Amino acid sequence: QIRNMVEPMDPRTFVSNFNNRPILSGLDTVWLCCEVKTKDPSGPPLDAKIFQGKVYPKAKYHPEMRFLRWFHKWRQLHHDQEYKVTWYVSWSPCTRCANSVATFLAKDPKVTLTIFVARLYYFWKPDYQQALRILAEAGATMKIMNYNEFQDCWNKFVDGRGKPFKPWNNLPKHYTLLQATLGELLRHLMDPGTFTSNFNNKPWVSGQHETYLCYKVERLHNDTWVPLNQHRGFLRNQAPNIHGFPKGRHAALCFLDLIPFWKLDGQQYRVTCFTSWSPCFSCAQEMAKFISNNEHVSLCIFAARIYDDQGRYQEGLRTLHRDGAKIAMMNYSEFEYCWDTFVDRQGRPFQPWDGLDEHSQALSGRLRAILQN
RNA sequence: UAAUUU
Ligand SMILES: [Zn+2]
Ligand SMILES: [Zn+2]
Repeated sequence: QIRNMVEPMDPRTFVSNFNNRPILSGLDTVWLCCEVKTKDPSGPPLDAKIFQGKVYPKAKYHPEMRFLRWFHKWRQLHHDQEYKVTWYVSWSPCTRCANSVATFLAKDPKVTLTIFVARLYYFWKPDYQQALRILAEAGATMKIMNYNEFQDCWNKFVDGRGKPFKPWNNLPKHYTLLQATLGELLRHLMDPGTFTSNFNNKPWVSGQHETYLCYKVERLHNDTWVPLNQHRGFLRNQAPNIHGFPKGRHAALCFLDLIPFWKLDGQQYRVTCFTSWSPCFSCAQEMAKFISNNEHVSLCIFAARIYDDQGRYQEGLRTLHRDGAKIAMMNYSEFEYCWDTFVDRQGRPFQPWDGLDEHSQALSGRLRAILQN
């Protein structure tokens, strides 16, 4: 049993080190809770361990490297078989550890590794982004710890004395910022079937209401809009969950959450989102507030379909337009751009669905009628 | 809280 395999850490140690506030000073130690399991999950781990290591000065003593050494010796002492390793790490790997683990995984196909990270270390630095991409390309599955992973870590590796895990304030908001940033820096691409299903602009027949949203940023330079390749990606709405957002968080609000997190300077920026549903009234109100907030940012909203929220959505779109947002229905060129840019297309060109242009024209006429009232 | 990497 795990509590017999690990010496559980102090609750104060866990809460202070795994707090997922993305920008957090003072934490000079990395913590790593790991389980080693067989191909079959659904058991106690073969073994479990807690490693720690000071961030500075010697990366050779970071817990990732302590794990590699311990796991080498451990595998010597147990009958060989394929292993599934899981880490909960308080900080994501530094460039040296990311490269060492990537080398280890690439040279050993019998081992697969999943890394849940509480916070992203130096996510804004190109070297760290590149090293995490190298780790991903070696096979490591990298994810941000959410409530379930924090709770699992609490249950397995913390001396909670039977008390349940108590989430700190803003755990879900921090989670969404970090997950979007991880998607950006790993350059996650949308699944092609997911894109085609959600961005088809014929009248919607599915019972699902979900919103997918692709985003990019441009900077004004010498009177020309130039690309800002850093902040490009996609996201979706957060369905309601009492451990996350109890009333949900719509895709447009998650998008708005991202913009201050980018820490844009005073230059002129044009932020564009391609959203499968036009925003509901609440989303449009919040976007209008943001526009009134950040004059150095111009919003361009392209929508695949018009979402009738059974309420004030027309007034919402009119308010958004009145406040300076560019709102347009997506036409062929916008769909093709999103296919080429955000989708895991694997060389395949954009294949438009039936009636794309006709549905675009109908929806464009509807949008024009809404905005002219 | 943009957070000491030899
Ligand atoms: Zn390291
Ligand atoms: Zn909405």
